Amino acid sequence: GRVIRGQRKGAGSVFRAHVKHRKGAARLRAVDFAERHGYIKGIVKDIIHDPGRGAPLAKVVFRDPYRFKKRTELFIAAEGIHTGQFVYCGKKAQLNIGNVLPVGTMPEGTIVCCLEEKPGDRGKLARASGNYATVISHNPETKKTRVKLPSGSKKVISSANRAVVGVVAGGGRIDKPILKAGRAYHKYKAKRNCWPRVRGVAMNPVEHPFGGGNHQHIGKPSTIRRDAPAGRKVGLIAARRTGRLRGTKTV
RNA sequence: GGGGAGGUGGAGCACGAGCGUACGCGUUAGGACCCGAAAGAUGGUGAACUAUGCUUGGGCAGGGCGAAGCCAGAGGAAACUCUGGUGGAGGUCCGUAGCGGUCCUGACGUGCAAAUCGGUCGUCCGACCUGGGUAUAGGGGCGAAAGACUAAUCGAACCAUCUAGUAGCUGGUUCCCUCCGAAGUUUCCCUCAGGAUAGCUGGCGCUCUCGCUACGCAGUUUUAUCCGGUAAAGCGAAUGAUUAGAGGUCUUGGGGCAUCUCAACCUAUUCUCAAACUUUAAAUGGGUAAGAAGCCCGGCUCGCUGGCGUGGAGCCGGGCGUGGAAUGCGAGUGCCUAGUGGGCCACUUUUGGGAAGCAGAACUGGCGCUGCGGGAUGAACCGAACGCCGGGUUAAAGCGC
RNA sequence: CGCAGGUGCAGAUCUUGGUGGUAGUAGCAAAUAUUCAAACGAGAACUUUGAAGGCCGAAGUGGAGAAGGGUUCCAUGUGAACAGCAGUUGAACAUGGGUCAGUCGGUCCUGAGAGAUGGGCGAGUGCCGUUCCGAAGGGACGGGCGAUGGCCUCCGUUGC
RNA sequence: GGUAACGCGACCGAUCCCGGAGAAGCCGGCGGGAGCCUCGGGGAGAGUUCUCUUUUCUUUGUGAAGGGCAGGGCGCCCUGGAAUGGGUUCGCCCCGAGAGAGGGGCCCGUGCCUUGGAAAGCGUCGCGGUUCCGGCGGCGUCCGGUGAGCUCUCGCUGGCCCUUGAAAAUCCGGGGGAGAGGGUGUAAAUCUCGCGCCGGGCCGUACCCAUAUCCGCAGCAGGUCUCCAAGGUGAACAGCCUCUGGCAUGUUGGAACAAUGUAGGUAAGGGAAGUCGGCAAGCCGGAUCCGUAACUUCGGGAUAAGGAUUGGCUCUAAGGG
RNA sequence: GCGAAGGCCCGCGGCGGGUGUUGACGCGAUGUGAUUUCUGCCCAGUGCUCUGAAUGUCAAAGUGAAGAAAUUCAAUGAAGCGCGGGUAAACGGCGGGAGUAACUAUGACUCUCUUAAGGUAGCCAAAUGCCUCGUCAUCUAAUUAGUGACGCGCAUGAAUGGAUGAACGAGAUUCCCACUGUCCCUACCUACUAUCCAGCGAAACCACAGCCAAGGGAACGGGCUUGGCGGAAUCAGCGGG
RNA sequence: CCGCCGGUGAAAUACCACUACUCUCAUCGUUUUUUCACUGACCCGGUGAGGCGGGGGGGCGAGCCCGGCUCUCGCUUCUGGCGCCAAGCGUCCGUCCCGGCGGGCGGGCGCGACCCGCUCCGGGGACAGUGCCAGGUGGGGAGUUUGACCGGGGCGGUACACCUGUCAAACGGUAACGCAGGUGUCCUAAGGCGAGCUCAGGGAGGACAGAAACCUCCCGUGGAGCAGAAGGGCAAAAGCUCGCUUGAUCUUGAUUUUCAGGACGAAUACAGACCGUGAAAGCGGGGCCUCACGAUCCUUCUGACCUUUUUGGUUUUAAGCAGGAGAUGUCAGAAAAGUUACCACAGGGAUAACUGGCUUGUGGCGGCCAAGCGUUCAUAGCGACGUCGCUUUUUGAUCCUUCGAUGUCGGCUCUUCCUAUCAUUGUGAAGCAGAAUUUACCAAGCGUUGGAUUGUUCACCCACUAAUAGGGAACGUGAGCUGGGUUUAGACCGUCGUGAGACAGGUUAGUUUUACCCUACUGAUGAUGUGUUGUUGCCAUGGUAAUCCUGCCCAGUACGAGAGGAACCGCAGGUUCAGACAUUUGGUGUAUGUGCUUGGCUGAGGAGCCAAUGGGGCGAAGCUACCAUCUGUGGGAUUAUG
Repeated sequence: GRVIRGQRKGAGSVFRAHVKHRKGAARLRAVDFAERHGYIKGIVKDIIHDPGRGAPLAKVVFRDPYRFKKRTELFIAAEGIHTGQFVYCGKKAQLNIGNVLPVGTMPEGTIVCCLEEKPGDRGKLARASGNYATVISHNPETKKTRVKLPSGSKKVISSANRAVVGVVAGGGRIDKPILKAGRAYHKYKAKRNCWPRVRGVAMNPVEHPFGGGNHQHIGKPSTIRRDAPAGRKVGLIAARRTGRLRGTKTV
C-alpha cells in the first residue's frame, strides 16, 4: 500500500501552519530582577486579532530598567483589559485582572490564564479563548502548588510559575454553529491544510486500513493498540471505552 | 605381531595399452540455433500539463425576491398589534463575460482535432475564476476519494544500465542426388503442452559360416506332451433367482362351522434365468521336446548323503554318424545413437451411454509417412504399393452418351 | 592439390531500401459574397488601383502590450523548390538595411521560499540546519597621542 | 506673527529615544471631477436638391512643472450654552466629553485662468520654388445647455468575517541638549530659502501577440495572461443594424440541382396510437394590471396555477430649478 | 488520545524535523451526515483498555553447585500470554424448542438449549422479497409498469444509524393538461455536399483471385466433383457475401 | 527414684550426641533489591547569560527585656506624561596662566552605585537519554507460496500408495470419475510345536423348561469356523480344547512379485548359529494364502578391549563404521493462504461460453393393435395396456471447425422459402335436418391486424377480423439501425466473507469505428456481329398479380315441432395489394410573386436594402397524398373428387 494521510502530515510540506499574517508569539515577558523582587508597570496600547487564534492579543509596552528604551510585549488578553490600562508584573503586583503574579503569592481559588508549565517559561497553559486554570493549594515547604487545568486534570507545579489573573478573552466561540461549509473553509484557511476530511471507509484499501469492500464498512475493530505502526494507528487510539458516556470520566 | 580353512562385499589380479595429437558425432555449462514476455533491481531526470498548500497581482453586465435597522400613521383602554414607506442581507433566484460540460447516446469518427464542433444545458459574490512566483518526486508526492492526477505514459512515471534477463510456450530455421528408416507405447517424476527410462531407428564395425572352376535360426505346420474355465451348455447337479399344478402329513397355524377346507412342511415333477454361479465344456490360445551339449561302456574324486559294493554330483579315458519330422533361410555379437513418447480409422470381440462422425479397451491390418486403378467427389473402403521407358496381360471395377 | 569459414533463403505480423494495384480514386464542403473596369506582365478567377455589393459591429475580423518566437520587421529583386489550385504574391529564396533613454523597465528591497559559514551528522560524494552548541562589530559623533600635505598664523589626510 | 486651529522664504545642533509615511480585505450606497455620449446655436468644407429640407455629414486644442481661483473634504480652532429637544442623510448618524448659529484654520486640488501659448497643431482658401523647403500668406480654431446616462478617478459613509485582509529597503517629523559661534564687527557658526556650475555609467528596446510569426509534427475550427471600447433599439458589455478602423469568406474555382446524407423549415385530419422511454422537436416565453393552492423548517413554495392588456396617431393631468 | 521528558506523524542520521508564531473553546485520530423525532437488547466471540495479583509460563545477563574444563544442573526469573475488569455512537450479533385463552385460525402468562441476547420502536414485494407478474384497492378498454395498503420480512431495522421531511436537483420513475411529423404516412422547399469538369492528389487493404446449386471434404467452397452456364471497357448507387 | 524391661510401653528411653518438617532472635556474614538526600557527568527552559548565596551598614518599622536583643522591608499601584550618556561631595595634577598657599582655565581618580563567596539563572538528575545484546508485539513494510487427476474449469469425489471378485474375449498382460467391495489396523497369541476332539443344522427323547437354558442318542462333505473385504484352501484339518514355549530371535548370499527386469514393500527356497515342541519322523525363522506401508540429509538408541580427533601422549568431547527407530498418505518422499469487475504476459480451438455437423434421451408431430368411451355401437369422433416411426421451430449429450477475434439478447426494416392449412378456391365423412361445428383430401396462390404491461423471446388481456396458423433462411438480418437488457471500469442495498472481495439477486449512470476494392443486386453508357447508317417490326428467353369481405335480392324461403335459419344466378359497394395521375380538395412554396409589419440604414418624401430565408398573410407553375382522382383481364391440360 501507499503511505496514508496521517503519515503524510509529518513531512510538513503542504500541512504546515499558515503564519504569514500572524502577529508573533504571544507570551509573557522574560523573568528578570524586577519581576523576581518587586513589580514593573506596563501600558496596554492595542488589542489586536491574531489569524488562526480565537483569543485576542494585547500589545503591552514596558520600560527597560537597564537602558533607555521601551519594550513591546504580546500577551494573551485577559477578558476585561482595555487600552490605556496599566498592567503590573512581579511578585509584589496586586491581585487584579491582567496582572502577572507568581502562583505562590496567589490565594486559593484564584483564576489564572497563560500559566507557566515550568519556571522561566513565558506562558504555556490555559491560553485558548475562554480557558483558565484554578489554584487549589500551596505547599510552602516544598515550594509547590496544585493547579486544575481546563481539561479537569490536576497538576503540581513550582510556586514560582507566573500567570495572568482572569480568563482568556473570546469565550463562547464554540457556542455559535459554523452553519456553512464555506465558514469552515475560511476558518482553516488561516490555520493549516486539514479541513475537508475524507473518510477511510470511502477510500481504497491501498490508502487506508478501512478502505475497500463492496459495502462501506470498517471490517475490523476501530479500537487500535498504542504500539501499532504509523500506517496502522487509525480509528480510536488506545480507547479505554467506547460509546455514549453516562456521567463524567476522569483519571 | 604374523599365518590356515570356509562363505560373501570390491569400479580388482590372473605376461600390460596407454599417452600425445587431429577429425566426426552426441550430452551439457556458457547470449548458446534466431526473434519474442508480463516482471525484478541499481542510479538518476521531471510539478512548462495536472493534484494540493503558500506568496504576489488581475477579474466577475443587467434584472427578481426583499433579512435586520430606521420613519410616519392607525388603532386599543392599555397590552401590544396592524398599515404604508425607507433599507439593502444572502455559500439567494433569472441571466451575460468567465468557469464547466447534461442530452441529442446529433456532427466528425484514415477528423479541423491522438477528445474537436453545433444546438441544448450547470454555475455565475463565492467552498468563485485566473497569470506569475514558490513547495511537495516514484512504493514517493498530491488527492472535497474517481485508484483520480503526477508533461498524450499511472492498480507505482520517465531515462540509462544490470540485459542478448528466463520462457516445459508461438513463429522461422538457406544447395543437389543416393541408401536406410520411425513414434505417439512401459515405469518414475508437484509428472498431464515437459522430461528421465525401456521400446521402435540409423551409423560404425567386428566374429564366423556355405559354395564353385552349413555354425544355427524361424510371427509356419506336423508329431508327442502339458496348461486353461471364455463361447456353449446346466439348474428333475451345489450357490443364488424363479412359474404352475400333483401326492402325502408332525402341524407352539388360520378360517368357516363333530369337524372340513386353506396355509405350512415334505416328496416326485414342471416354466424361466446368472459379468461378479457351476458338475460339464469347446474353437482359436500359451509352454516344452523332436540328439553329437546325444547315447552307450570303463575308471577316478568328494569333507555332501549313508545299513551297504548306498546315492548324488564332478572329473578322466573309449566306442557309436542312417546328422534322428516338413518347409524356408547365412548367422552371431559390441559400441554410439537421433526422432518419438497428442494419435486416428476398419473387420471381429468388448465396457459406459437411448445414441453419436461420443468416451474407453483386445487382436490384426491400415492412415499418419503413400502416390497409383476403381468407389462421380472423399485420409482410412476395394484392388495394388512407386527408379526412367516400349510391347503384352490382368486385379478391383466396368463397357447407352 | 590441400587449408579455413561470419559459406547457399520464399516465408520468421523477419530487418533496411525500392516499387505496384487500389487510383487520376477518397478528397481539396465549419464561421452569408462577390462583380465591373484598368495597370504591370510571356502568362491573371486569386496581385495592385478605382468603382459597386457585403461582412467583423467597440466582451470586433479594431488599436496596443506580457509570456513565447528570434529577424519572422523594412526596401529591392527572383519566381528553381515550399505556401495541398494559381500567383506578377508571401511570414519562401537572394541582396542590403533596421532597435539610440539619468526621468520606460532591469538593475535596488523584501515576500512565499531557497541557501553557505559556525555546529552537528555522515564510509563517502556530501546532508541537516538559518540562529540554533560561534570570541560572529574592521564602523562612527567626538576627544586625546603622533606623522604627513596644502591658497602652510591655520586647516586638512593618515596611523595609535 | 496669530487667543487658537496654525501661518511666514530660510529659521544651528551629535550619540540616544519615540513616532509617521512606504503599509493594506471584500461588498454596498451616495456625492465631486474629468473623458465619452446628448441638445440648442455660430464658422469652414462636403453630400443631397425629381419634390422638400434654412437641411444632413465632418471638424471646431492647449503637455509637464510653477502661480492664482473655483470646487470637495475635515473626530481642526474661537465665541456661546441647547427640552417646547434640535441638527441632518437616499440610508444613517450627531450633540453639556459642547448641538444649532456666527467667524476662522488645514488638506487635496487630475477642474478653470495664467507663464508655457501660438511662434506650434488642426481646418479651409490661395501663392511659390522644385521632390523637398516643419516653404509663404489670409481667415478660423466660437457661444451656450443638459443628465439616477457609461467609464475612470477622488471622497464620504455604512455592511460582512470562529476569514481582520504582507515585509523590507527608503524617506521624514518630533523629544533631549552633549556641542559650536562672536564680542558689537558690519561680525561668526549656521541655513531643509532664491538663483548659478558639473555629472548621471551597464543591459533591454525592431516586429507577431494569433482562425498565418507562440504550443499542439503544419498557415491545425484546439489552447494561451491583459489594457481602450462610439450611434440606434432595448433592463443590459443580450441579440439585430450602423460609424472609426479592418477584411476578402478562411489551403481552389466552373457547371448542374440525381439518390443517400449534414444543417434549416413547413405540413391537411388525428394528437404519443411511435418508442425501453415524449428521445427529438414542438408548446410557453418580455413587460403592465389582476389572481395565486397543497405543504412547510413560516424563510418559502411563487414567474405556483389561471386571466386580461400590449400597434400607430392626437390630446389631457401630475410629477421640478 | 494527549498537560509538552506529551499525543499524532516525518527522518539513514544529530533530544534532527511537522503540528507549533500552537496548549484542551487546542492539536491529532475515527464514524455518522441538515433540521425534526428517536437511537432498543447483547461484553459470550474478536479487538481495545485497567489494575487485585492465587499468581502459572517466562529469554539474555547475573547467582550458586558438581567436574579437570569445555560443559551440565538448580534457584531466581521483565514485558507479553494467562487471570480477573471496563467497554457496542468498538468490530459485530439479535434464534428456535416446548408448555396454551368457550367455532376455528390465532394464542400473552411459565421453562429451557447453543456461543451473550433473542429484532424493541419504526419501515417494507422498497434501489433490500427467491417464490412473484405476491394479495386487495386505485389508476386504463386492456397495465409483468405507478401509487396506497397487508402482514411469519429467502435475506428490513435503529450514528454497520431507523423513520420523516419543507427548499433544492443537467439524479431514477408513474400519470394528467397543453403541444406537437414520434407515429398513421409520407410530401415539398432551402443551403452545403455527393455529381460532372480544370488544376492538385492520398490511405487502409492485397497467397492467387473473384457467377451459382448440390456433393463430399477440418462436418457452412471463389477454386475440387457433377450439373447450371460463361461476351470487351466502364459510370452512379448499394450494403447479401 | 529417673528408668526398655510395664497398654503385655507397635520401638516409644532416665542416660546421652545427631538430624528431621515449622516459628522466633540475631550475625563486624554473602548477594540481590526498595526508599530518601547530594552534584559533578547528562538533560530541559530563560536571557543581549543584568543584580545568585551569605555578611553587612544605615534608614522603615513590629515585638521583648530591663540602650540593647530578635525579626521584617527593600524606596515605583488615581491619571493612555518624563525618565540614559550624574548631579553633589572627597582628593591628585598641569610640560597652563594671575597674586608655599590662593584665584582662574583645562584635566584624573574615588564615593555616590557596600563586601566576600568556584559553577550566568532556574528546573530535573545517576534517572531520563545514548550505544550494544536479549524477549514480546509488529500485513506499517518486504519476499514468496497457495498440488494433481478431471467428458472445460470450479464445487463435488480420489479412480493419487495398496488388496478381492468381475470387466478381460479359457496362458500372461489389458482402459474409463466401469461395476461390487476392503485398507492406514488387529494379535504373547489369533506366533511355533504336540496331543485329544469335531463343526453349522436337523430328528427323537428328559422335573420345573416354554420358539430359544442343560442332559442323551441318531443323521450330518463341511452346508460352521479359521478377526477384519472377497476369492481360494482346509475335517483323527488350517477349525475347538488343553500342555509346553518365543523360529515374531542372530547372520551371508540366491530368487519371486511390480519392473527399466533400479528401489521400497511383501514373499520363496537354501546355508551357518542358537533354540522351541514332540517319544519320534518332522515342523517352526510370525499370522493358512493374495493388503495393512516409506529414500537422501538430520536426529536418537544399540555393538566392538573398533577406527580417526591433524607434533607426540593421557582423559573428556566430537567424527566415522553396522543394525533398529523419529516421515514424508500428493504414499520414488517441495517447507506454503486468499482476492482481483483495476488487471498483465506467453499460449491454447489439446478446452468451456454462439452458429454449424453427428445423436434425438427430452421436446414436438405422426402411425399400428383394439380394452373401453360414445343411450344403442371397438374404429362418426376418441382411444387405455402395449408398440413402430418422423422432425430438428425445445432442451440436453458430445467437443469435429473457429481463441495472431466468424461482433452477442430482443425489437425495428425487408426479401424469399417450408407446410405439419387458421382463412379463402375445389372436395370427401359425421353422432352432417337448417345454422354452427368437427374429421379428412388436392392445395402454400393470397392473407394472417391495431393496442395496454414487460428489455424481453414467451405470456396475458383489450378490440376489430375471413382468419387473426406454425416455422426456416449462421437460433436470417449491428460497416442496416437502435442499445432497453446482458456483459468492463463509478456507485447503492440485501445475503455471504475477519478482509481484500463474491452473488448463476435487485438497482442507477455508462464512446456502437471503416467501403473509394471484388462480386451480388439496382439502375446507366456501351460491346461482337449483319459492308455503313436509319425507320418500321418479330421473337428466344427471363419476370409476372390481383385479393378478400360486406349490404340488397334470392327469403324469414328451403330445412325444422318450434326456436331459429341458408345457398347458386343477379345488383350496389368496400378491404388489401398493384400500376398511374394531378381536372378537383389538401400539402409545399425563395416564381423571393404581391400586400402587411419590427429593428436599423440610404438627409426626408418616393424608391429601396440588411437582419446566414427578419417575421407573417395570401399565393402561379411544378412536385406530391387512399389526404383528390383513374384502371386492374382470358384460356388449356389436369389434382382431390364424383
